[PDB]
This record gives sequence, C-alpha cells and structure tokens, in this order.
Amino acid sequence: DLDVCAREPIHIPGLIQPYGVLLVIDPADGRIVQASTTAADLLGVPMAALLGMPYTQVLTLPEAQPFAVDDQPQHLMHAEVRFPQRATPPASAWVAAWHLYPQQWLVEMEPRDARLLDVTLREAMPLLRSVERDPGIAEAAVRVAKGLRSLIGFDRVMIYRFDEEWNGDIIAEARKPELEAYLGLHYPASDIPAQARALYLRNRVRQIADVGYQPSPIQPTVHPQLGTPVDLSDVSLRSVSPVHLEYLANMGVTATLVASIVVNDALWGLISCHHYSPHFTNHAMRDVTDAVARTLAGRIGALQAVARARLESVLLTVREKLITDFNDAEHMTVELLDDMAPDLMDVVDADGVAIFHGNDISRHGTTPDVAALRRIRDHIESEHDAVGALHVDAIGEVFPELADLAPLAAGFIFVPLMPQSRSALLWTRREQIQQIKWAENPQLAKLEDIPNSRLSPRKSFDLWQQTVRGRARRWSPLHLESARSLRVLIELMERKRFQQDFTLLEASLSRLGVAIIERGTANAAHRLLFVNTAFADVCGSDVAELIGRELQTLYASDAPRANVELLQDALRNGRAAYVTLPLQVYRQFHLEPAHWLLQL
Ligand SMILES: */C=C\C1=C(C)C(=O)N/C1=C\C1=NC(=C\c2[nH]c(/C=C3/NC(=O)C(C=C)=C3C)c(C)c2CCC(=O)O)/C(CCC(=O)O)=C1C
Repeated sequence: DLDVCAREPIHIPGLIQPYGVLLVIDPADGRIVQASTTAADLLGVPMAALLGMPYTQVLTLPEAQPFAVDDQPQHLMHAEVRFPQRATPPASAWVAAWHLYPQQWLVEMEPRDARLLDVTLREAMPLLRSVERDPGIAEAAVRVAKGLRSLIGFDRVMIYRFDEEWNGDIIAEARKPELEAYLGLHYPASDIPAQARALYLRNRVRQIADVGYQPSPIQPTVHPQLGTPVDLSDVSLRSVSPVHLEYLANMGVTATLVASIVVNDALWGLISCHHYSPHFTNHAMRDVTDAVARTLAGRIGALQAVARARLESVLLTVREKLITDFNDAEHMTVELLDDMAPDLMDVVDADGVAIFHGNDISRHGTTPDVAALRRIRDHIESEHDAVGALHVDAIGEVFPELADLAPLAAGFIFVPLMPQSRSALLWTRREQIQQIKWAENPQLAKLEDIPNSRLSPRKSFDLWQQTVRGRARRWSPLHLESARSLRVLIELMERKRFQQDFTLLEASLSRLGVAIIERGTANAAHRLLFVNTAFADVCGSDVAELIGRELQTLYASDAPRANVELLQDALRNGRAAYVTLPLQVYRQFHLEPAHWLLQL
C-alpha cells in the first residue's frame, strides 16, 4: 500500500482468481494437501473430505500424466479434465495444466472455452505473416493492436516499450472510438514493480478475467507438512495485487490480457489488452496471443539489427568524407563538418549539433540559443568505459549553473576538436518531456484525472513527467564510442595538417599492405595516420574504420605476446622493429622510421 507495494511478494498471495481451481498435490502418494475454495463445487466433494484425498479419486486425466521431477521443473500444457464425484457434469468442459516441481505438484484447472467463439492459429496466420513483412516497429505494433482487437475481442489493445530505467511508453493503441486514447502516454517504472515485470516475462501471457472477482483462498494456506506458502509464479490463476485492482477499477477496466514482448531474451515491453466488461481468455487464445507476441518480438529484433547496420555504414561514410574531403588542404575540417551535420546527428541519435570555431557557432538541429551554446562550452572549459569526451544525460544534475538549458540540451556530447584550438563539437538531446507525441494524440493534453482516485493514467503521466524532468534519453555506450572515435579521427587529420604534408601518401596509396603511423608526441598513443586497401583486406576492417585506430588495437589478438616489449621499446624511442606477430591470422610487421612506415 502506497510505498511498501514496490517490494510486495505477489507470487505467494494465498489466493487465486475464482474462474478456475487449484490443487497442491503430494508427488509420492497423490494426496491433495491444499486446494482453493472453488475446488468443492467443481469436484462436487466437500472441502474437508477433499483435503487429504488422492487426485485420482476426484479427477480424471485421459491425456498427459503427472510425473516425478528431480532437477528442472516440467510444465504440462492444458488438457481435458473430468470430475467422477460430481452429481451432474459441469455446464462447460474443463481443461487442466500441471506444474511439476521436485517436492510439490500444482494442478490448475479452468473452463476449456469462454462464452465466445475460439480463434485458431489458422485465423491468426495472415496477421502473423503480415507482422513478419512490416517495414517498421511502429507499423508492426499498430497492426498487432488492431489484429489482436479483432481476433480476441478486446475493447482496447496497447503496445508498451520499456526504456533502460523500465519506464513505459504507449507506442501503439487500438480502441473502441468512445474510449479515452492513452496513446503517447508514458508512466514511471514504479507503476509495474520488478517482480510484476519478472512474472510477465516468466508467464508469457497473464490474464485478469474479472477485476471485481471474489478472491478464492488456498486452503489450509501453508503446506500441511512443509509449512511453506504456495509459490504461484507459474500459476496463471494467481491473484492480482489489490493496488493494481484499484488502478483498473478507477479506469472502469474489468478484464486484462497482458503478453510479453521478449527481444534477445530480455523484456522489451508488453501487449496490454483492456476490456470494460469481464473477459475470460481461454488457453487456446492465450496460445494464439503468445504466438502473436513472439512474431512482433521477432520482427522488432530484425528491424533493430537492420538499424544497427544502417548506422554503422552512415558512421563509416562520415569517417571516409573526413579523411578524403580534408586532403583538399584548402578546405577547413570545421567547414565540411557543417555540411555533414545531419549525418553527424544520426551517428549518435542527437536532436541537434553546434559546431564551434572560436566565437563563431553554427547550429544544425534542435539546439539552444548561441548565447546558451557559449555558456555551455565556457562552463565546461572553466571546469577543465574510457572515451575522450564529456557527456551528460541531465545537464542541471551535473552543472546546476546550466540547469535552465535542460529543454534543448538536457543531454549533450562535448568533444574539443584540438584542445590547443577553440574549435569543438556539441551534440545535443532535448529533455524527455519535449519528445511527447501530442500530435499523434491531441486528446493527451486534454486528458483529465479520475476524481476521488488514489491511482490513475493522469497521476501516472504526471509522475513520469516529474521523474524525467531535465533529463534526456541516456546515451548508449555505442553512441558514446562513435563520438570519441570521431574526435580521434578529426584531431588526427587536424594534426596531419601541420605535421610534414606530402605527396608520398598519394604514392603509397597507388602501390599494392602499407600504413603510415604517427608518433603521437609522447601523449595518448601511436595511431594509424594513413592505410592502404590491401592492409584493410588482410585486417578485415574498412580503410576509414582502420585510420585513427591504435597500433595495439591492430594486434587486438591477445594470443601472440612473446615480443610486444620488443615492439614497444622501438615505439617509446623511435627505432625500427622487424618482429612478426598475428592480428584479426599470422602476418609480418615491418616497421621503419616522426612517422613509421609499416607493411604486412
Ligand atoms: C505499488 C506499486 C504499484 C503502483 C504504485 C501502481 O500504480 N500499481 C502497482 C502495482 C502493480 N502494477 C501492475 C501492473 C501494471 N500497472 C500498470 C499501470 C499503468 N500506468 C498507466 O498509465 C496505465 C494505463 C494508461 C496503466 C494500466 C501497467 C501498465 C501494468 C501492466 C499491466 C497492464 O497493462 O494491465 C502489477 C501486476 C499486476 C498483476 O498481477 O498482473 C502490480 C502488482
């Protein structure tokens, strides 16, 4: 309640959802040791008589049987269950699922079907086949929400995406026109506790048939000879926290079906179905919903793989241009930087870029004012894994003097392009509040609170807005690396500008393994000043991906060693080392001396 519920043990509630029946069985004699209150009317045997009876006397299993487990628990899927002690058979056919653990057996039973018609895999396959051919995550998510709304009959279907902090974003939505649109709403991580999140990942599909259900207590409560509560981590009939029930009741929601979106074994988000009237989702439709979630997750991870590859090639194109369009000599490395500005932003997913050249500042995306850009660099200057670049995700938390610049520079990446020079580069990101899709849902601004409520979508949207205030989406170590490797390449080219300029590079490029190595002037390290195509072919990396790299980064192969110190003493003094060692494959390293001429 209020705060303590963040660490509520929602897996041992001692209650179940009354639409089904649960039994706890002793795996050696088959005696029922514990049972839900709903077991007495279903099996037709009084609760007192039932507790201490073998399951074979009260229920019949024509299909799969329970078997003793030793190591990993086994879970038998839902199959036909009959009741021999009933005076009359039940109105609906019942189905049973087994959760077999080494010392305990759990049998959860529910009706085979709803008062609705069953949707099969065959009816779902066009949706599945379509989701697989969708061009974007947004298209795929919208298609699912609409699809799952038609297949299963839900009033609302929403797609959530979790951020790194586990905050939720309603990226897609499908609903009855009359319903309030929550698309574009974000909620804080605290709204779904870590155990709730863990169970959704574990369960795959989780339902709430009737929010206003009368909880069915597990009786006797604690195991008669072990004294432990029933762990319902795998039981789908598991009761829901009275906090969540209060949330849904305020909303008018009477049923929910939540399915996991698991991308690369991790929880990416969820599919949440909300009904405004009771809705039992049978085992067959739950299996279909599961198959729909797997397909959407499959597509996301595919579109996320294509996206990485796209970015990697864009990054390599800006590196290729930085080396080739610098060799013009009479063209500033800050001038072509201004032309590349949209690609510069893409490489680190920046909302804007500011190119510094003394007092001259050139803004490109969504960046603060020139006076605010001056303030940022000037405050950084006065302050004077391993990346040679300053970055922040919340400007006011690190530099409270610049706190008022959080709307357009909540997060930034600062790289001085020569610390000797007043030339630099500032990538910016706006605060998370700025990114709210008001356009995609004009009703969001107009979204009002539930009066008399302790919990609501309005309260949750406010809480999130409060938590992410003055903070940008965090910079990935990937995006962080790209910026340091750009600063390395820019400064290397800016050092190449005044350190022995020659036509020898053009003569070395023409001929066939060949690379020029800069000494580095007793600091940072010895880098690849220039490289040839054959050198990149033997290495495996690209000509622009290899220029700027370290000499130690070449033989990133740990296995050789032996020498290393013999190569380092020729680097630390400026002499020659004709020692052969492998790279990424065994090749000969022929170093010859300000700059070294290496070939392999
Ligand atoms: C003490 C912790 C909790 C607070 C605070 C609270 O508000 N709920 C808490 C506990 C649980 N939440 C669970 C699931 C859940 N909650 C939400 C919250 C929302 N924020 C929004 O803006 C909206 C809608 C616009 C909602 C619905 C959400 C999205 C979820 C995921 C499930 C769903 O979408 O229906 C749970 C798990 C309950 C269970 O047993 O299934 C707990 C315990």
